[PDB]
Amino acid sequence: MPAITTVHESLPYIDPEPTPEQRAAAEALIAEERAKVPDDPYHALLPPPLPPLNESRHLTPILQNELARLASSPDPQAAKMDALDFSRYEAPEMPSIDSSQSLEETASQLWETLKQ
Amino acid sequence: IWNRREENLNALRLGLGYYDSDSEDGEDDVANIRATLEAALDRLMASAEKGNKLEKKLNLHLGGYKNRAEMLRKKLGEAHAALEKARNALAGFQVL
Amino acid sequence: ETDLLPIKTSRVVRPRPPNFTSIPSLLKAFQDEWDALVLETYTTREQL
Amino acid sequence: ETDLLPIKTSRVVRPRPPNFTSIPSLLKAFQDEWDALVLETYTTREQL
Amino acid sequence: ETDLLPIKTSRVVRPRPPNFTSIPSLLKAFQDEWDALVLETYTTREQL
Repeated sequence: MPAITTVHESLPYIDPEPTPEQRAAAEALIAEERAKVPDDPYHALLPPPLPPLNESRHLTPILQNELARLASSPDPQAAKMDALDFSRYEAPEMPSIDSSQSLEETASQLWETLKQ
Repeated sequence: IWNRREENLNALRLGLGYYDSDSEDGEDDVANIRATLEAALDRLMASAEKGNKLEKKLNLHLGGYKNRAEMLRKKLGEAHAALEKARNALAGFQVL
Repeated sequence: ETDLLPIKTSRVVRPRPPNFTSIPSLLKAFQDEWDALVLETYTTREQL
Repeated sequence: ETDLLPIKTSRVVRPRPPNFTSIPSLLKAFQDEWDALVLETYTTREQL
Repeated sequence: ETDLLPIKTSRVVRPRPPNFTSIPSLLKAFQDEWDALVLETYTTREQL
């Protein structure tokens, strides 16, 4: 909800709309006022700061590591995680067992191909 | 006895019906494993072809429903964003 | 324990897509959803 | 002798240790991670 | 409702391995567990 209690003497439904030159002059006056009065980082109007990754209780260490990895990528929107082993779900071709291959090694390769 | 059979002999070896107790030759076991692998590959190829045909038929049947659901979801997201913007505008208008 | 009232109704069933009918497809979709959730959380933090 | 009932064990399945590689344990961990990420995203959305 | 009674005890804390501290490693572990379970089910069917 809003917390601004400042009152400005403006009735835009009854008062005339400011001109673009008048709006530019008002913007210049506001800029001069902001140059004269320095900004206060500890102002009550500013909201509380966001807690860090370690300060957040809901953020897990795995989530913090993933967020750091996403931030380290130059394109976090285009950053993608590593895909799983899709070759394990692919079609297993017939293994080519050479004549110099051992019987135990050929049997193990055949068993692995049969399991796949 | 069954646990000892499944621990000494492999589970995949015990599952195959061509792994006999008297078949200690590696060549016969390798030939049986190759035949079983060829049969499994043929069965997997047939199952993959049938599943591909079924998936193509299902996609051709339900592509319109999927597109309608996607369009409705996009419209719902845009409406939620507009509702948040309108709520903020209403709060600001009340304060003003 | 007292102010929370559970709701006793039926369960909503999501329509299963034709593409999401395999375990590897489900795993790929879960990975994509997790990556999208992480990217959305990072973008929300940056926007905040 | 009456209110206490003993617990019997069946050896139909192999003894699986309660490690981090269990399917139900992985599902519970993924659900907890999703809940924590949802809570963090909800707090960030409220702040935003 | 009657013959099945729940057990009220403390939750057993599963020791999470240090490898399961990232989304991709946990996803690979879950995929390996699912593949092992599928292979075990297929082997059980063939043995039956």
